[PDB]
Amino acid sequence: KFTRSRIPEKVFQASPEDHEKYGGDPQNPHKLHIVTRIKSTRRRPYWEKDIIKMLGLEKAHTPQVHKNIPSVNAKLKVVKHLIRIKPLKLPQGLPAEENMSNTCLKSTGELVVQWHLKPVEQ
Amino acid sequence: RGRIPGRQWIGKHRRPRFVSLRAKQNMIRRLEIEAENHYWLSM
Amino acid sequence: KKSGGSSKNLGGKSSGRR
Amino acid sequence: FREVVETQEGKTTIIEGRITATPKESPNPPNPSGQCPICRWNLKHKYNYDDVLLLSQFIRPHGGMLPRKITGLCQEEHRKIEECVKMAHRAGLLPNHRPRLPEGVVPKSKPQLNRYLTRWAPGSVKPIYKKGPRWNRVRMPVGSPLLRDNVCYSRTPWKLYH
Amino acid sequence: FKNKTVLKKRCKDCYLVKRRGRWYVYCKTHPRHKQRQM
Amino acid sequence: AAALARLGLRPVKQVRVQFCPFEKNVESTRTFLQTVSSEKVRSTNLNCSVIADVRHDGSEPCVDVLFGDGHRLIMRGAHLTALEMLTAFASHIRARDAAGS
Amino acid sequence: TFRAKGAAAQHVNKTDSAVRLVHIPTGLVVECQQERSQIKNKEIAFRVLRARLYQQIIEK
Amino acid sequence: VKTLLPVPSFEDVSIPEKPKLRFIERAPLVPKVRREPKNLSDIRGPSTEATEFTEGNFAILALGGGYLHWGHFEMMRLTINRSMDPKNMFAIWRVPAPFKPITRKSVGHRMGGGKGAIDHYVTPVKAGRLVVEMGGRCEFEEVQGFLDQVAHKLPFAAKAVSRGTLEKMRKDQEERERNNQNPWTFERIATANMLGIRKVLSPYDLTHKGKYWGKFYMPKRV
Amino acid sequence: GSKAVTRHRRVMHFQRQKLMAVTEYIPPKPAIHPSCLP
Amino acid sequence: KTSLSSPPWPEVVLPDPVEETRHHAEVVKKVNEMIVTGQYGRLFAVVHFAS
RNA sequence: CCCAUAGUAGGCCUAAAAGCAGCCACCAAUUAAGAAAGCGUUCAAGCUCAACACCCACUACCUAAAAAAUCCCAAACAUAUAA
RNA sequence: CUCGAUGUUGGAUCAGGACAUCCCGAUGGUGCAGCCGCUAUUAAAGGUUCGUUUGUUCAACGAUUAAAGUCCUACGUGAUCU
Ligand SMILES: [K+]
Ligand SMILES: [K+]
Ligand SMILES: [K+]
Ligand SMILES: [K+]
Ligand SMILES: [K+]
Ligand SMILES: [K+]
Ligand SMILES: [Mg+2]
Ligand SMILES: [Mg+2]
Ligand SMILES: [Mg+2]
Ligand SMILES: [Mg+2]
Ligand SMILES: [Mg+2]
Ligand SMILES: [Mg+2]
Ligand SMILES: [Mg+2]
Ligand SMILES: [Mg+2]
Ligand SMILES: [Mg+2]
Ligand SMILES: [Mg+2]
Ligand SMILES: [Mg+2]
Ligand SMILES: [Mg+2]
Ligand SMILES: [Mg+2]
Ligand SMILES: [Mg+2]
Ligand SMILES: [Mg+2]
Ligand SMILES: [Mg+2]
Ligand SMILES: [Mg+2]
Ligand SMILES: [Mg+2]
Ligand SMILES: [Mg+2]
Ligand SMILES: [Mg+2]
Ligand SMILES: [Mg+2]
Ligand SMILES: [Mg+2]
Ligand SMILES: [Mg+2]
Ligand SMILES: [Mg+2]
Ligand SMILES: [Mg+2]
Ligand SMILES: [Mg+2]
Ligand SMILES: [Zn+2]
Repeated sequence: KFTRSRIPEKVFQASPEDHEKYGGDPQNPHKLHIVTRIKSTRRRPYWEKDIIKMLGLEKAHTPQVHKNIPSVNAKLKVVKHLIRIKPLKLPQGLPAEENMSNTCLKSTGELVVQWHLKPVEQ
Repeated sequence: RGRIPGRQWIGKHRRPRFVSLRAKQNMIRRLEIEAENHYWLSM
Repeated sequence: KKSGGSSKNLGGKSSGRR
Repeated sequence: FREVVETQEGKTTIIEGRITATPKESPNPPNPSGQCPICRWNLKHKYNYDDVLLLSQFIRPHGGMLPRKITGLCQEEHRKIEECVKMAHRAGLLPNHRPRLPEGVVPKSKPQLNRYLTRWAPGSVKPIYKKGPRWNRVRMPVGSPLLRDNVCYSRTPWKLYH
Repeated sequence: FKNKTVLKKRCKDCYLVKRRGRWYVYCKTHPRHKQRQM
Repeated sequence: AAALARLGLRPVKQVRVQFCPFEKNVESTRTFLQTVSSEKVRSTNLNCSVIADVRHDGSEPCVDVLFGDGHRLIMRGAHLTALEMLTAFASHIRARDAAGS
Repeated sequence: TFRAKGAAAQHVNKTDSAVRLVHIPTGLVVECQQERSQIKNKEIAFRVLRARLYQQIIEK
Repeated sequence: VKTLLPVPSFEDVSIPEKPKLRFIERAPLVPKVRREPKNLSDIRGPSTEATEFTEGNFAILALGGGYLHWGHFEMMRLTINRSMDPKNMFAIWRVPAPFKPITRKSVGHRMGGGKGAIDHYVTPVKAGRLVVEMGGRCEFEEVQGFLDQVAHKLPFAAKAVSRGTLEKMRKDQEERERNNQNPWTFERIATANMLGIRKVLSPYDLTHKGKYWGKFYMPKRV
Repeated sequence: GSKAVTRHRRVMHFQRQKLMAVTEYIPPKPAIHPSCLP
Repeated sequence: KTSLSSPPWPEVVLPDPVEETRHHAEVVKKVNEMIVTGQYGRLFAVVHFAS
């Protein structure tokens, strides 16, 4: 019978080789996720369809930010085959009230607080 | 002269289906994406 | 067309007790 | 090399052998540590059936292949060169290594069919009357499988079956 | 000749030769040993 | 030896083997002598004389074969192998026998 | 195997129900067509053939 | 001067009083009256019993699942006994007598009407289980001649093995998994539910790891 | 349909079939063939 | 030299970037002088309007 | 590939069993050759293998096919930088 | 699939095709002397009888023939017939 899958915890234990490959820092884990759905929920069990709705991933290729906490990660582990998970990067820190309207999320996962639409002078 | 008994893709006797070169690459490409998802759920 | 046999097992139709 | 000459003078047959000029390997191979002539010159996986300059160094004057022991080739490259020589003969790239013909024998005219990459002898291949379904198609082989490891400069690998 | 899927030499005089795209067994001493690959 | 025994030595009258054992180019001639001096080969024709001449003159080895028809076969083993000399020796036997009969 | 004989509607016209058994060493011929199924006929045709050849061996 | 080598000595090996294979009956002494389900899982997956040598040094290794009926046992018993040397060789059974009941309905019956009567008995055999084990004052080459003949007559793929060949076969497989340059393996993908692959896989694939498919065993899978 | 265990090799699902092809054993390939070195 | 000893495509040698930078300036100045003197006729443009 | 003498037809059994129907032993001559591994003979002969010598045969020791009934069935291609 | 119908045996008529070849052709093996056979490879261009009984397909039997082949074709073909 096809039932829900229990993923062993050994799968989610990063080796030192993995850290070098992906550049993550285990001592400074990223605060937020960037979850994007890249696979259809059709031809998948209903519990995967429901979790996608809970995460706000109804529309594919639409980035969504979620907190890097065990409860949120538990939902991600169920539909990890339908999504792309990337860490959110803040080169200039969190957006402030002054630059709320000048933010953009680049394809590299970086949220830039200034977006001038001009070439760099350097 | 070569016909599949019954329907092609169902039944005891089926029309064989073969994995092309790009079919493997597409699966490997999605496998790499999910492998990186395992890393970001570990921290 | 041949006349077949019959099952000799009877009963066993009880529902679950919940 | 060595030659055998048979002369009959005064109803007496005399058989003699003499040593002719023997070619020598070109000095200073790029890979002296190589164990066989192919890899000593970095020619492994880098020659085809039409490279008759390389193939003519390992064949007899009548087109026959030379022994592996005499040439010193490895077993893998000996079979590669042997098949390349066969394809060269069928492609007509070796007109000066024709089989020996006994005196008084003149071959009859035969149809001229240009061919290349001929894996199998033309006189021993049956026609494909029934191609078969797309999932069981009977293919026409092209080239030799022993040349699958040749350096391919194209993204598409060699198609050995057409 | 007798068509065979596995060719075996039945005596010392039999020899395997590949002719017309298939393997054969020939024996001058015992002609009954001749076999053809099927 | 076995191949030469099948053909036999009927049309051969005398076989003379000349070689210098102290030279470095008489191995092929000595191998030819061993094949001919075999009991099986000699048993085919007891009227055929096999003579081995050993000399220290430094001359190149030579094999002289005399047939019943009077023709002579001379094979010089200085630059010939034992197998080649045997094949030439066998070919002449197959031809001199046909001419006589 | 051959088609039976009798007033039996369409089944005989297409179905080879009758079975004929011939014992080559003895030449005895046994035919049975009572049952609609050939296998049922074949078994009884064997049984009659066994019984008839049982007498033959006794005669033998 | 030809170089000779020492030969092994079998003077320390004892031969039982009954070297030949014992007779195996079609059915047990007491016939079974409770009909059993099909239970196809008895020939599915690796064998967890009779996978190691006990007394002998040579045996027939089962490379797939299948059922052995009385016809196969007679083929094994007659061929091995005829082709063996009782004074220096002995053979034993590594499989039990046929015990699993097999039911066959009457010929020509339509579907329904209960379950058919018991017809014969079979012995379920999984992959990797020894069937017949031999040993004694002999080499592997002496017994490999007819053991391979018997092996190819079994309903499942089989091959004659020895204590050395079987150990080499297992160690070669372990080496293949160790030096496998493929970054993706069946075990890793299936256990982690990558791509949601378990929707098309079986729960048994978590332990079979792609090496088994139905009753078939694939030694080339790592 | 067919059961889990069949006498014939049951046709695999295409998703499973692609998984088998991807996860094939790849033997290590040395940079230089051993026969080409002393 | 064999058939597979060298790639089928001919070798391509790109110009020296130090020299080519001077060459680019000459070309840009040449085209710029055309605009100053008006050495052009009808002009066509490709514009991105309404997606 | 090349080559093969001998105690001795070992004893026993057997009409006969001589390496090769069974049983026991399986020692020894010659630099080298099993009281015989495979054929053969009514029994013997006879032909090979394991020996010596010669000599770098300097071997792979992983495997196997096909047949249906209107008419084969896209055409083709092994070579120009993985997109 | 078809019951707001897809008409059943066998025969007549016309036959289309497969080859797993009955005959004729070409070959290998034989416990192939020859004459007749057995077995296998290859070959589908051509041919493959007339009658008594039985509704018959068959089968039995008579007389022949180089041979009286095995099957498919909605158990070929009833808007052609019986
Ligand atoms: K089907
Ligand atoms: K089998
Ligand atoms: K005896
Ligand atoms: K109807
Ligand atoms: K015809
Ligand atoms: K009538
Ligand atoms: Mg269909
Ligand atoms: Mg109950
Ligand atoms: Mg109930
Ligand atoms: Mg209750
Ligand atoms: Mg080939
Ligand atoms: Mg009636
Ligand atoms: Mg009625
Ligand atoms: Mg099921
Ligand atoms: Mg003796
Ligand atoms: Mg004796
Ligand atoms: Mg005897
Ligand atoms: Mg003995
Ligand atoms: Mg003797
Ligand atoms: Mg020997
Ligand atoms: Mg077409
Ligand atoms: Mg198209
Ligand atoms: Mg209508
Ligand atoms: Mg008709
Ligand atoms: Mg017709
Ligand atoms: Mg035919
Ligand atoms: Mg045909
Ligand atoms: Mg004709
Ligand atoms: Mg003849
Ligand atoms: Mg009809
Ligand atoms: Mg009509
Ligand atoms: Mg009608
Ligand atoms: Zn033979």
